[PDB]
Amino acid sequence: GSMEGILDFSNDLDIALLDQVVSTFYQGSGVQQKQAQEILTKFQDNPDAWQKADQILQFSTNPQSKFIALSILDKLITRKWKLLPNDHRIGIRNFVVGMIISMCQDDEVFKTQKNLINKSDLTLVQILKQEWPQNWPEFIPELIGSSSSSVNVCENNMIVLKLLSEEVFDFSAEQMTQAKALHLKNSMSKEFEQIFKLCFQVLEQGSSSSLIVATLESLLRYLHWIPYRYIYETNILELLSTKFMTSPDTRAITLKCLTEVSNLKIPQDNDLIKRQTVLFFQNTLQQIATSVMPVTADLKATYANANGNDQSFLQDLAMFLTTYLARNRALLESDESLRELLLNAHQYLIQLSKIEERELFKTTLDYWHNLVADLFYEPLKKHIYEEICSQLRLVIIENMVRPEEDKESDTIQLYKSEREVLVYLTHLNVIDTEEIMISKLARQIDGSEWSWHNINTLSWAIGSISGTMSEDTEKRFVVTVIKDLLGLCEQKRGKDNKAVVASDIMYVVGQYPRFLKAHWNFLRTVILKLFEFMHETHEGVQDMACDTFIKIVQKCKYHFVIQQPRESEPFIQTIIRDIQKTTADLQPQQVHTFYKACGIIISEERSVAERNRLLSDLMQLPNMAWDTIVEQSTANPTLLLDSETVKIIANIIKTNVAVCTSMGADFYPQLGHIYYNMLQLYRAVSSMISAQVAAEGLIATKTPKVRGLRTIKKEILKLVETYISKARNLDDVVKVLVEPLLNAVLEDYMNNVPDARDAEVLNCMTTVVEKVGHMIPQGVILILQSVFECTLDMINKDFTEYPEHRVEFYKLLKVINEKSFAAFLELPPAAFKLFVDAICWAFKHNNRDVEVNGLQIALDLVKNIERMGNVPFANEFHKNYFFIFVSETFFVLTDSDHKSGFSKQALLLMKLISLVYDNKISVPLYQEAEVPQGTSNQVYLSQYLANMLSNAFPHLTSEQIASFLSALTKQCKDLVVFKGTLRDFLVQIKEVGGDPTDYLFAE
Amino acid sequence: ELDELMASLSDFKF
Amino acid sequence: HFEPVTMEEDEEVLYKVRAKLFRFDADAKEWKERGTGDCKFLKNKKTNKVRILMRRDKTLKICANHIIAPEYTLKPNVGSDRSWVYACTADIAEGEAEAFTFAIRFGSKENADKFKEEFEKAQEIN
Amino acid sequence: VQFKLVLVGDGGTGKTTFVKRHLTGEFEKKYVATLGVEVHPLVFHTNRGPIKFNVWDTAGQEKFGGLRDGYYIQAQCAIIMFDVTSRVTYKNVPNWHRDLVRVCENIPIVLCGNKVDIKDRKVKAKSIVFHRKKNLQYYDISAKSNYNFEKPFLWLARKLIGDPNLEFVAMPALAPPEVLAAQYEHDLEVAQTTALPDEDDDL
Ligand SMILES: Nc1nc2c(ncn2[C@@H]2O[C@H](COP(=O)(O)OP(=O)(O)NP(=O)(O)O)[C@@H](O)[C@H]2O)c(=O)[nH]1
Ligand SMILES: [Mg+2]
Repeated sequence: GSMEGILDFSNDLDIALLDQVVSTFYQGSGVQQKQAQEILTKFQDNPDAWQKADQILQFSTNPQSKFIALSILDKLITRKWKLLPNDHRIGIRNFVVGMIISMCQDDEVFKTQKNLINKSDLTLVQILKQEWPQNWPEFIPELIGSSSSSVNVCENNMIVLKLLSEEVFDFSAEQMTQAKALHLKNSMSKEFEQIFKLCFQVLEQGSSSSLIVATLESLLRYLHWIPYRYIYETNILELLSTKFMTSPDTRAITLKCLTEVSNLKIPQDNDLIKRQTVLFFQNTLQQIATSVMPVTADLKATYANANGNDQSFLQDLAMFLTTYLARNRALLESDESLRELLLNAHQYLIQLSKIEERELFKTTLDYWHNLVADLFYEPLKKHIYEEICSQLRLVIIENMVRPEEDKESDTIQLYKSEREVLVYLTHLNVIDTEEIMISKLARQIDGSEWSWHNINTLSWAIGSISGTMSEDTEKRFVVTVIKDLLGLCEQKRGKDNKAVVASDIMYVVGQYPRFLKAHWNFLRTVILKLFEFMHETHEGVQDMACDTFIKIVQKCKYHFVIQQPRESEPFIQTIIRDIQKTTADLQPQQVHTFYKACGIIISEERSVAERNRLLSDLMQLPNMAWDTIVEQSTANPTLLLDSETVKIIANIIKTNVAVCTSMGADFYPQLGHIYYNMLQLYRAVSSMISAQVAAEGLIATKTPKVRGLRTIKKEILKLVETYISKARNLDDVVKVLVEPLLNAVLEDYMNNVPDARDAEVLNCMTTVVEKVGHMIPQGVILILQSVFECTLDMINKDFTEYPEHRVEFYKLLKVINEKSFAAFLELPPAAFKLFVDAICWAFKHNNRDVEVNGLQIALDLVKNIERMGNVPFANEFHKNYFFIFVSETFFVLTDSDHKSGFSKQALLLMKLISLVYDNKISVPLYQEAEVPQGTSNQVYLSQYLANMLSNAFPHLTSEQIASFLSALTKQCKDLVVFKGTLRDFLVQIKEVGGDPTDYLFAE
Repeated sequence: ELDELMASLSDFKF
Repeated sequence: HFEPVTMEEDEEVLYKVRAKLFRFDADAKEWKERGTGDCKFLKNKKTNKVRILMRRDKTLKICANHIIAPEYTLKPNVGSDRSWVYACTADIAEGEAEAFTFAIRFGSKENADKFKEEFEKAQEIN
Repeated sequence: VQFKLVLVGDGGTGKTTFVKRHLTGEFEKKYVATLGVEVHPLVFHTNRGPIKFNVWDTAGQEKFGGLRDGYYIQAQCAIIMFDVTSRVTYKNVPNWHRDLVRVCENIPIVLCGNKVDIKDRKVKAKSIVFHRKKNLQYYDISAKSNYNFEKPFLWLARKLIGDPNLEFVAMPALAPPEVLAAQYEHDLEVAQTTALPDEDDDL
């Protein structure tokens, strides 16, 4: 196209052609825009574009074109500054300084091109980081001088200083070496006395509102780091908390400054400091009440209307009040003359807490937790806040959110925080809480506040405070609540209303197990009702009954396993007798929840014979269905293509998993009933999957038929995994379970095509190794032989295919490396080398699941080799793989695509380096040829790394590399400092000419 | 009174 | 006496079901989601002609809008017992009439079967 | 009635996937790194009429950053994205915010923690507080499950139009037209034998 002409630097740059490209990009659309976009990026990435920037800035009339010219300059200043001839450095400085002066002097330009001026100021600040103060000692005095000659230049100097403070104190940890950050911090500290002078004069003497705002913006930055004396030994707090709170232009920034002041480092001895801290709070609250809104104002309504900047102001006010009062409210609690201020501040917070804004509510709720926790533990404090706490009780009760039981993890977190505060508030005044809740409930029977939302929020609140009342008070409170909830349906007809109320009733009952355990007759009536509900097909009822059933059982199980006074048998027997009836109308996953609940009860029976008898009775139905279809499936293997038979099988095994989940080690007798026929079924299903894949192709793995068959395999593996992870008799695991299992699963996995291998096999094997790996060394060897090479070949052509196999593969290798390292020693050398390859391959993943295990395997392997002492396998390991691990770890450390693993990469690297500098490696890491005899591995390591880094980072000086390695080596016992030195190196490789003395920062 | 609650709960039905 | 202070209205709902709709990208050889929401068969009150109209949850944007033409045929998909595949010649969800190979998946095999019924009922209607 | 929106955040966080979901309804499973920026019109229908977002979907990977903050000039709103399964992407939120507001000093901004559908959540709800002092709206979102996926645009539309009561409404549905038997039978054959994705989803 025509636009691509600016990309030809052999001709003079046509400024008008540049502005056409720029306008097409910023103002056009579609292909025009997308094409100019690719041209511009191609333009600004030309490493000679910076030479054409003074042209743009002198002669262009398009401020975007200039902005782009400054970005091109910024890239040069940040990376290649020190490489330029010094003439260009002084030159670039001059026409940035001059371009800024000219833009400030033209009041038309100054008011209408704020983006370009802010970009130019930032560009200047990049020069300052390179040049100041060592090569620019008069920048600050001359900045103070020029400020007096023009409001515009003075305003812009506040912007420059704001940005400089940000770059030096707020964003330097990442982007500078430790030494260079300290140099700039100290340099700013040295000259701040006169920076402050200027800033204080501007504030006291009024002037342009735009100038005042810009000065307060910079002050906000200074407060992050300046000494407290500049804040308390001047008049500035008075100005902030009075003058600048009255004007809406300065109010937002001033409030943020005062929030930071409420965090300064401040001595707690000085009574005059204490009085100044009280005073600026008194002034601020006074200005709010007279200039913004009174304490009575309806902030919920104001926030919802969202006029102008009200919402941001109310957010900022919440942050100010919460920040200040968490640090300083004790300053207000003893002086009777400050009581009104303390309670007015909290009344504002009460009003802020009624706003409908989730994140703001979380901010105020955090503060309430801070308050009520202190009132709960600190003597003589709670009575001060009685009226505040009473209002807070209503606020929290009315804004309670859904607990887990009645998916959204933000809501689960918020409920827990609300519960904590309300529990504290109930301990502080249990009578007030009960009365608020009772009366809220009356107005649910009124109909005056009745609604699905309002009865749920109240039931959750009522449930949330379980444990705060005495048993006797709780007794009549619970009774009263259920009564009122039951009577509620006598007016709310319809099944939708009847469902809400039911769910709330069972939610409240489920939250008060102490009550249920003392009143058996009542607990039984509850359970029998839940069973009734399990035949109710209205949406959500059945799922409600089941979740309530297992929740009550977890808390009250002992009362189902004993025989109760006036009963003929333990109630668990009654449940089991009618289980077919009770569950006849549930879906399979609800049936499984039911069986799991029964297993919870059964495990409370500690007489072995009774527990096993209950267990055999519970499994009667699935065991009969199981026996039936093992007879049929074995006599006619085709039946397993009948989907209905496949689903019955899957549900039987899922039932065994559910019961095994709650019974764990006690499940063993039931496992023994099905074990050998279950693995036979595993073999049969496996053959059918293979036959289908042979007859239909890989697409077979997507059909419902095969997915049904693989569900059986996965559930069998999950059952075995569930039991073994909880077994207490590991001799039986080893002697009875492991051998039939490995014979059933390992060869099938190895000899299936990749798309038909189940990653769950790897997960199951991981659990086997975890629990009994130490007892089955030949079994571990067999696992590796069957899954290692064939799985590796699935996952070593890219980082995306077979994601689950990837994850489980490295979990398996990790556990084997922990529990049975001997198995890797038996690998033939070519296989041990693939193992090393597989570890490094894990390093290079961006997926945390793989990367973390990869770095941990590497670390554990080194420790395993080290333990072996001076023997030949350890010697050959270092000869073969020490420098592979060092260099592979360095690669991911320095390539900028594996930032998330920095800490574990650093740990691994420090361990590797420390081996050599403790002479823990007994043989030379070098060849006979390449180095004189006698050379220490220390000398050779530093030499290998110097050469490695020189070729990998050719723009580093030899001195940089040598200084970095000398420091890194000296620091290989101090991980914190070691890491700091690695960070410094990562900074320096991004630029040219880094200072090698930076690596002496630690000393 | 807990006897009252039980009777009322037993009768609560769809 | 005190003085005091969608273009579906002309149609009827025969069938409504929750479903997920897919568009086959022939060039890229893969299915691509087009929307999840309520799928409705709407009967014009004047013409008695029936159309499918489907909107996305929340944004309510239209992801299907076309007549249940009598020539269309619902076919199964190799990977699902709860979906139907069928060719569509004029859909106007995103603008000018365009043709698609659609797939629609439901929460259960029985929802899919009933949809097939209503689909063929409505086919006769037209 | 159109507004420039810039979308920024670390590479891999799902910026392009989130937009594509809104543009076509598709969920793209592959990570193809954006190069520089992709501009996409995006229209929503509201009770105050249609609103058009010109979405500037920028690159998060530094080596593909292109013009970087040059893309922010004259934006009228923005979304900052991170990934709740990757802590580093939350640690970099202040860096993206810094670069963003230096160009756009007073625009409504939404902070989005994406991928909340993944069980192994690494950036816990209680650790997400950066938005408080910066007056950003925050939402947990998932472009995969569509959790809250409309909230960033609903909130921005209310801020940009100045109506706290603005709502998304149903776009009008014109009557569709009533209207090579072997060319479509070839496309149909391939379509039947290409398995539908995510066959375990509830839909
Ligand atoms: N589980 C899950 N994955 C998601 C979600 N959103 C996006 N992804 C996936 O994350 C990966 C990266 O998506 P992408 O949109 O390209 O990220 P990006 O922010 O545009 N990267 P870049 O800045 O380089 O262009 C993709 O594989 C995508 O499918 C999500 O909400 N949940
Ligand atoms: Mg992208």
